[PDB]
Amino acid sequence: KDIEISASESKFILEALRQNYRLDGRSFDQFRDVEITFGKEFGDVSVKMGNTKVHCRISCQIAQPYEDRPFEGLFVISTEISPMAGSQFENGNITGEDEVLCSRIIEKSVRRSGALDVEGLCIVAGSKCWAVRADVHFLDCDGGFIDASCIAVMAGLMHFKKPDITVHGEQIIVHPVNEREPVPLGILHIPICVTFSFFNPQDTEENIKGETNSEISIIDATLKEELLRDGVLTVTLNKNREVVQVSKAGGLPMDALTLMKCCHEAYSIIEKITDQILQLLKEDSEKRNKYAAMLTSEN
Amino acid sequence: YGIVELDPECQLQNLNTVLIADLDTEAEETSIHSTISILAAPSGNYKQLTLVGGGAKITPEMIKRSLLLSRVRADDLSTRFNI
Amino acid sequence: ETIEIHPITFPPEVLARISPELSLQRHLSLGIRPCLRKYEEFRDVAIENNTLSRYADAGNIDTKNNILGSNVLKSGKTIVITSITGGIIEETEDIIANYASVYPVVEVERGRVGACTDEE
Amino acid sequence: DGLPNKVKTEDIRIRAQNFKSALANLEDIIFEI
Amino acid sequence: MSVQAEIGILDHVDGSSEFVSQDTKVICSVTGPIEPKARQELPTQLALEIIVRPAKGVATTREKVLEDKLRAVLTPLITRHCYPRQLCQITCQILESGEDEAEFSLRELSCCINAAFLALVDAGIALNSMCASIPIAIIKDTSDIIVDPTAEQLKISLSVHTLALEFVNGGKVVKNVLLLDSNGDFNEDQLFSLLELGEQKCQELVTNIRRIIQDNISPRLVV
Amino acid sequence: MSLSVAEKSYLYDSLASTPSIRPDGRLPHQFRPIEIFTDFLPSSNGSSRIIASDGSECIVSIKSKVVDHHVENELLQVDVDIAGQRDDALVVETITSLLNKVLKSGSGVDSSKLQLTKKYSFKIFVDVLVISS
Amino acid sequence: NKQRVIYTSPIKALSNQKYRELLAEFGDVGLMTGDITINPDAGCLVMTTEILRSMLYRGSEVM
Amino acid sequence: NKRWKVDIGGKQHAVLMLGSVNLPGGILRRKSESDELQMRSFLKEGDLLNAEVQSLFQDGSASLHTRSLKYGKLRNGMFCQVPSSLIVRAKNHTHNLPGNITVVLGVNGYIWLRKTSQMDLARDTSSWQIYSDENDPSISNNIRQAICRY
Amino acid sequence: IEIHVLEQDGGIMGSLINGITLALIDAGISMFDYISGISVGLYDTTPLLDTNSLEENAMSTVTLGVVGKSEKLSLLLVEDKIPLDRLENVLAIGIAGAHRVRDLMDEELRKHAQKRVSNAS
Amino acid sequence: QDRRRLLGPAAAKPMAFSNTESEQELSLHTGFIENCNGSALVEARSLGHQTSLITAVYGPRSIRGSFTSQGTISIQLKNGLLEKYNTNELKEVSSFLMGIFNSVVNLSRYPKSGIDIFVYLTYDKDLTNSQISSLIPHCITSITLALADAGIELVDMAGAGEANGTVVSFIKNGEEIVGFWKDDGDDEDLLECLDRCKEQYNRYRDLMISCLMNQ
Amino acid sequence: MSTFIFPGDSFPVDPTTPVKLGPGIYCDPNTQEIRPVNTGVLHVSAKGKSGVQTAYIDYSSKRYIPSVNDFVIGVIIGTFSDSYKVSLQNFSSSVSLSYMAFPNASKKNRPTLQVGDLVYARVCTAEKELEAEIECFDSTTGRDAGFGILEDGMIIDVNLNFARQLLFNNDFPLLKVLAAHTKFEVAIGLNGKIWVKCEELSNTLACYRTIMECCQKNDTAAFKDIAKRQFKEILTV
Amino acid sequence: SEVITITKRNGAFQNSSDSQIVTPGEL
Amino acid sequence: PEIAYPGKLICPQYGTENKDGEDIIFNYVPGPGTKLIQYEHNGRTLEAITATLVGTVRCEEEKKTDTVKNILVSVLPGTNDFANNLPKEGDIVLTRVTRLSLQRANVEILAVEDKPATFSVSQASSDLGETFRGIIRSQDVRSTDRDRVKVIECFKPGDIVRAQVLSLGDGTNYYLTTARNDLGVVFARAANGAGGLMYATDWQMMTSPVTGATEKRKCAKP
Amino acid sequence: MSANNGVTGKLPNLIISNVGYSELRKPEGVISGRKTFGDN
Repeated sequence: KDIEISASESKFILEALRQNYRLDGRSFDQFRDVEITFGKEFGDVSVKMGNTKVHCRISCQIAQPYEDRPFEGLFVISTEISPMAGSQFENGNITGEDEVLCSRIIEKSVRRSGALDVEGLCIVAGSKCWAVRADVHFLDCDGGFIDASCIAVMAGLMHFKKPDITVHGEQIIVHPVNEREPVPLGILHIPICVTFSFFNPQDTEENIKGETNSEISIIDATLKEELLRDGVLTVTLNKNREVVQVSKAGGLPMDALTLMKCCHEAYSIIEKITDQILQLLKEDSEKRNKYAAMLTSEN
Repeated sequence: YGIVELDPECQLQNLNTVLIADLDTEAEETSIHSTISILAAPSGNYKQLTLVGGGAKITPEMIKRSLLLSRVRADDLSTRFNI
Repeated sequence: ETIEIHPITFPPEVLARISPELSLQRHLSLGIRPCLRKYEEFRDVAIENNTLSRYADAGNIDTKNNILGSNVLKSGKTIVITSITGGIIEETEDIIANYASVYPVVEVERGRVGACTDEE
Repeated sequence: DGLPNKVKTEDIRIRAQNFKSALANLEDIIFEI
Repeated sequence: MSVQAEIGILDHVDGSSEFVSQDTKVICSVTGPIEPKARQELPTQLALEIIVRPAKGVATTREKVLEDKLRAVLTPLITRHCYPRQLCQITCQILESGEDEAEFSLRELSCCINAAFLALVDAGIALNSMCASIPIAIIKDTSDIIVDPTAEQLKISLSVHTLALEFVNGGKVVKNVLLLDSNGDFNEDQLFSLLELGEQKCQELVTNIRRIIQDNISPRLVV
Repeated sequence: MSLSVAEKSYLYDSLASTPSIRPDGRLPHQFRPIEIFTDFLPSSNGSSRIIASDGSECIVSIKSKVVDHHVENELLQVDVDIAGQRDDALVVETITSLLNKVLKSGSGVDSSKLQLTKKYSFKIFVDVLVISS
Repeated sequence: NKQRVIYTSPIKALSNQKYRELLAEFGDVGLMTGDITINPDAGCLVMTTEILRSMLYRGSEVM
Repeated sequence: NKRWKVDIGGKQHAVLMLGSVNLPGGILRRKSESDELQMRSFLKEGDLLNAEVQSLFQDGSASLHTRSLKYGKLRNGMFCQVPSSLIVRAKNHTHNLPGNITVVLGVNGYIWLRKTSQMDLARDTSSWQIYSDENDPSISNNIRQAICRY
Repeated sequence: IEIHVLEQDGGIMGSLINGITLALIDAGISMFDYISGISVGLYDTTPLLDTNSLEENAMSTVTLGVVGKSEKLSLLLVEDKIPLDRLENVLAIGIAGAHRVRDLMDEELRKHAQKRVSNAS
Repeated sequence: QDRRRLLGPAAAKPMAFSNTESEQELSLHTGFIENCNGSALVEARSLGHQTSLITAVYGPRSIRGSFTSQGTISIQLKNGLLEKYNTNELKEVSSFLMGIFNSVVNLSRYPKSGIDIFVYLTYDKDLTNSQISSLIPHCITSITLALADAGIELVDMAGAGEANGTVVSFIKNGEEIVGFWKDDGDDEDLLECLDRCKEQYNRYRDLMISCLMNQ
Repeated sequence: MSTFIFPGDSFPVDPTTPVKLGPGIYCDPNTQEIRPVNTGVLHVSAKGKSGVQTAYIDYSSKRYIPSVNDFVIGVIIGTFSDSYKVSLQNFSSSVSLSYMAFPNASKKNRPTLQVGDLVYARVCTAEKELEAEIECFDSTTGRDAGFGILEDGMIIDVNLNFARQLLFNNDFPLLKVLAAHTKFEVAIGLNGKIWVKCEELSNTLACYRTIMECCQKNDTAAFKDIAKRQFKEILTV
Repeated sequence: SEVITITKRNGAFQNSSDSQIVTPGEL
Repeated sequence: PEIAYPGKLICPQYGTENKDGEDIIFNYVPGPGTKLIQYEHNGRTLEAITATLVGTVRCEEEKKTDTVKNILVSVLPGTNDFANNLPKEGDIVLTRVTRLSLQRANVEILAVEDKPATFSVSQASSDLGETFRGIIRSQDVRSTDRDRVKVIECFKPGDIVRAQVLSLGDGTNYYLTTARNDLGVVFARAANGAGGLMYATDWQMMTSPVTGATEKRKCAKP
Repeated sequence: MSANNGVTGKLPNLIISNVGYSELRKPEGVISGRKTFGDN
């Protein structure tokens, strides 16, 4: 399972960056356009950026908490790749490296960051809590998965609602779904990750001892773009201007002064897209309630 | 159960479509492709039935024949060890 | 050209290893099975129940055993042994929601070492 | 009837000797077009 | 007949199809023929490996059998001698349940076959015939039979049934049965009645389908 | 190692001499020179560091823990790691299971010296890291 | 006797005479020249003087 | 295939052509394709020998051969090994020492001792035994213990 | 490359890389440069060169994989939550630490390197 | 948990209970497994303790690894139904198993060929109101019978005898020892530990050869 | 309103006709019957062709099936001696190409190509079941050195039926409008590969973006303005 | 007259012509 | 010495008769099922021919022509075994074709014949990938026109070949040949199982009766 | 071509099988695959 590209094609794109061109039609520092569409279920969404397609799912159920944090509920994200999304991939390799490179990000992007209040999953302390689940599916790759799965999970959390609960010791009263309403969830902050994609037009030494910074960085590598890149970097931020994570794990060497200059441009990008989610969550729920207005008057 | 269809070429003297049950014997398990598996409780009851038809056709009658052969093989075993 | 092409024939144990299929077709010519059976000749079934449960001896049930009701099965050339344990969770007409089952684990000792096979 | 009929052990040996017989002898020459 | 389908909706994959029946959304993908692994080849026929992802949870044993019965059905659909020493990985995604996965697996088994049939048409591989699957239930209390039930009707269903048929000569002749998944309590007598609608209905399904294929693909075809 | 057959005779010749001869020619009861270091992991209850003549190399760590000596039977646990090998391998597990038997709690081990109270005692961990052998 | 054999010459064109001659004669003949080698693992070998010397210094197993 | 792999101790293995070796009976034994059906006959794994460094490849990996009677498969003694640094270069490498024994100092850091042969004695004044696992059967302990002192 | 983590004191990531840069030179493998690693932490406004695990669980930390004498990075990893505005200054801290790292690696190798040939020859 | 199996809901637990010279004996049988080429069946029952176990042969299987001059043995000990011996407790015995048969099997008859040995510690009673050490010698016997059934070149009917936490394996009618195993016991009881092991070995090998030569 | 078909339909033509088989139809090796086994539209070869007609199904695919006398574009992936390792499509099986199948065929002369090059070659010999083989130089070239290794250029992937129309069809409007702007080269590969080199990378991107878009939209009449717009998109600058 | 060299050292991990000598990264 | 358990000590290395006043020495020669084992008993050593297997004693002799007497000891089964009859150099082995390379051909070992027909099929399951596999290299198919070799014109997957062992090769596979006019293809079905049974037209060609179709296989002499 | 011989010179149905698509275009491979485009 190996992608084969000519070195002639390798120089071609490398030339295009040397004349400030890229094959998609975007700018270097331009991001794709995002299509968000929800299914009928809560925590159901289809997210699409041109060629890359994803789908995720949020659910929850009853379990006991750990001994470790006996206060808090349970939550984890599955991101199992299927070779449906591209023939590179093993059947569910949880031990591949790029998978881990997809994993630990979303592990830190959600779980260690804590966008979601796990303490608001405590139904009863130590007895019964929530087990909230996030199964990420990939559909078709043009890269940006780890940015797409960044979004589509956080999209899904802002669309899921959990049903109604009443406690009497052991008499724990999960109510019918349609009499007593499902209840949405508590998001502390909304993180958005950004892939950065790196291209030395030169050898090693002109990056190493060539003092002249000459390295091109772009956003959202397409599939062919992604196969030649030299370093890998993802930052994540919010609306309140705090930096969630940064991960440059090796690759090409890279100036620090670039990275701050990189990460500022992230901010203006992610903010506009964030609010686009925020209206569509409202507007769909508005469309839910206008169709709820088109239901009770109908019924 | 297994249903096969037959070659004219393969004969040795000492269409044609044969039902076999009690399947075993790798050569059989390789080469039988339309097959029937049945659960049944002895008073004519049926917990499940399982058809994978990948070789022959299936008649309505090999069905009934296997059904006739179902209620025998089960009911004996109900009565065989009387537990 | 009408030709008496003489074929090459073998012992039957040669043939099945070579052709599972044609050696079967030999048996179908006589109308038999390569397990030496006729069409509807069915294997014998032999059991012993309750031998490996601790509740075998109603008189003296022993101490450290943990098995509820056991079954031996041999039929043909395959011996299969069924063992029942049970566990308890603290619990807090003919429709499916009334209905539960057990949790079984099969192993087929088919010579292959390794993980859980997909047949199992 | 459907009543259990245990297989005679002696039959299948003769079946096998019938099976060995018509095999190796009738598979010698195949006169064909 | 609130069914609907899409062809050719992935990019890097040979065959792709979204099948949408009344409640369940399922997409299937087909990649083949491609390079087979070492442990996977057959000297003569075509090797097939099939992956089904659920909507919820991960791949376990409940998935495994729905895979494996679906292995049995495709094997005569494929002109398997045409691709020796090769491999076609086929992959299915359950996206919507439309049925209680804890209690049932019925509709998905009907759905995924009806899903994977069309992505092979996208894939354009040498095949043999035409096919269809429907879910059929029999109500516990009413004792009647519904073709294409719902999950609440499944709750009061006594027995759940999936029929897979092989359709030829304009998809009209039942060439063979592929799968009959009899589950729940049943007798002799219901069963021939249980075929006898699905004898019609799957053809009535394919009668819709024959149109749909050409409508999607003749503009993809050139004149 | 993989050695050659012509040696293997001569090696089996010389050592099976009746005036027996080692390849290094020690006396038949000798051992080889080693080096023994301890007390160097000051986060631990005890440490150890030993050096072979062929450069085989290990370090065994000692961490303790207080436990109820009634709810637990094994008061002393060995856990071994060899570099370069899987957990699943043979020579790992046998040597691992061996030293547990060697240090059974009252066989050559004086667990009364481990005893803290009438209710409590000390769980110990023989934790082993072999660099090379 | 399946042996290899060296035919020597000081001139390429001496060999070019003898090569195509023996190539017509027995065929299975290797030619070795600074200009052109033909058929390196043939049974019969025709080559100039220094090539032997060169492949006597570094020990050709050809020998 | 008709090749062998063999450790130098260096970065990679050397290679060793099939006809790169001294044949028993010599050149009168010419080529044969049946010889590759007997690669394991003359040589097998882990065995020690005297080898002559011919030439290289494009990387820096080089090959060997035995263009003498003097090069060949070892016997009659014992191996030891050292760092490659301390071995000094000279115009000679086989050395014969009082005690009727012989060091075969490799350059690479590999050291074989054995008893002085007649061919060793021939250096300073049958042929079918060039893949044997045999030794001289007559080996005194006074040989053997003198080995260990060196 | 074999790793054996024995005693753990926090600052764990940049601890590794400095051990790596030894080990490649320890055989003298072909390379370009020194590579330095260090975790530097942030208590509210104030950078902390060379934190420990007590301080690591106490505040926000960043590790830097720094190359040679340069201002170019190999490793950059942030788990904790960081306000943006410090970060340029925060990054400006660790270089002087990192330059003093590959500083102290160098002579320490060199005084070893003198010990060879002076007693080899 | 384990996504590959059916282990029930997690919060359940299994059920709990509380308190409210002798003869050994065999029943040895071969030729009953058609997957294998060597099978052996062993019943054992002694005084509080009844034990049954199965030894399975696959050979000679091909080796995808490389060339060897000769054969190679592979031995598996697996828990049956009730008794659960420890994992690392198992393979130590598997180590001790292989050493003896490497003084048994003509591997030189079998180049590049594998030996697969599956041992199923199927069911054991210990009704008595070093627990693995009491089951060692019966393994060797159970293996030897199955290895005779595959008909592999074996030098000797080698057997082990037991004397009170001590296992000693013999050949040549006891005139040499091929496998030694000792736990705690006495001190310098070795000379009596020669004897009671030897006579059980003198018993057992006769029971074995009866199982085959009379068939 | 065509000769549309399914695998499992009634085959139209009478059995007693001498008929050269085209692809898409399969004859039974077991029961000698012949059936359409693929999806799409039949196109019956009309009468008069020596009294021998031919059936073929238009079927759609992207995954190229190697077949003989076919011009494809390949990638040098390994130097298996005497005989190259070459691939034609990612994740597919590699192809073997002789070192000697070359227009100056010379066995003492070993050519020069290296791992990762693009070469133009025709499938010479390929069983359905065997390691397939190609040739740059062929006997059916008739001593023509018309295939060969490529220089740098640019290669784009399309689906196969489109690439047929690039080869088989002059009504295919693509080569018209492209020649109507700049001058350049084109190699056509039946493996869905299209290799183009221009005088300029600038126009090559203009060449790139059209062919991605046009083959996507697959509407040959619309390709007039769509092609010309990308020039303006390059002449945006 | 011995068997083994056992000499002890406890409490420590370890006991602790001119030409240009250059380093990587160095001009 | 008739019937043997493994370990049945049988006879010494040497024996003695007197056939008519002149002394004749026996030489008991170890064969399959045997091993000379030294035995010290009460001081003195003793080598002995040892039964190592299950079944029957058989003592034979043959001298090579092209007062001591050599006697080969030979041990057998007696009233299903193939580890008895592992392939040695030069044997005739019936195999099934696994995969066709341009380089070479790959088969798996199934059945070994015997000398003065008598066989030994392997009782193994190939669906585990269990069995021993071997390799036929393409130039080793035959010797006539051994250079310009067209591999597809003699073999297809899954087919039966009477082939001769060349040698051991590696541990992974075998060196194997068919290079005779009596050796080669035994039997296959048409279109690799997709059609009926095929018969060797010549020694050099093969057809099928009902079809009217032929294929090129390097068939055996029938 | 002179170099070789100049020394000698001075001295139950009607089935016709499968075919590629190469033969389904009528000029039959005189179609030059490699086109540069000439001056306009």
